[PDB]
Amino acid sequence: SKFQQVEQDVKAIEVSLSARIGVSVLDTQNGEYWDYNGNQRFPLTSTFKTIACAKLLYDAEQGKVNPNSTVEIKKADLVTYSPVIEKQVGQAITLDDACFATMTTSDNTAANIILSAVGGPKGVTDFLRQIGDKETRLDRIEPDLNEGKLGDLRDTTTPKAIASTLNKFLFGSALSEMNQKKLESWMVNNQVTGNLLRSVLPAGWNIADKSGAGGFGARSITAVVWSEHQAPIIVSIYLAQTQASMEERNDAIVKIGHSIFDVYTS
Repeated sequence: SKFQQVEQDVKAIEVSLSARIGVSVLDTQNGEYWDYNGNQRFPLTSTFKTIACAKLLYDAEQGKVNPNSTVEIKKADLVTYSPVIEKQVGQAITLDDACFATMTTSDNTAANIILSAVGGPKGVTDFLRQIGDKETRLDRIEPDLNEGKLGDLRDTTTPKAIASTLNKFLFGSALSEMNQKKLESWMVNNQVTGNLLRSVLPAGWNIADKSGAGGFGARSITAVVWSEHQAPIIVSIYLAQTQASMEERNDAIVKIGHSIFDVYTS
């Protein structure tokens, strides 16, 4: 009953937005976990970016690639919504800076640059299987991976799978302490999620997050929140196949986030 209010809020949104919605909350401080449709499939959309950049750091540690190596930006590589890369045509960008761009602004060309350096969708999926994520899969690059059609298994995850994977990336030991901090900082420095969980974050708390939006109303956020008195809590919220406006989907995330935070501030 601890998450009773959260469950009620999710059920109300499910009805009002006639949507498929799933949530997973993992509390690393006491091993507690809760979910609603946590095993259901939803489109990753931009939430996959965190995994691709985690792989860049992991591959760098193994010596498979140099994160400081540069990649030439050609006008033909540009895809929809690439604020950082669109200003660097004809120039070279380091893989590390491409990850900074895609993690903090969600720049899509930057994400494709990272994917090309870490083995594409296939390399990313293989990496996920190695860390123990049996569900999440990446199959296409930007912009096609955002299609979000019902029943399509391509580019999907479950709320529980991605929350677990983020827990492992940031707090397990697959990545070095230095790289965990680097990945976490990229998420903390996200500039495009001010209207989601950040807008209801409790005073004194911290947050590292990455959100996404896509076809058929897909909307999501994967976040890690903590404070001086609360160890990391991983929150995964996904909506799919809804006609709801972006404002209504943001409203759903803010209401659910608020209730989740109340579980831990009350």
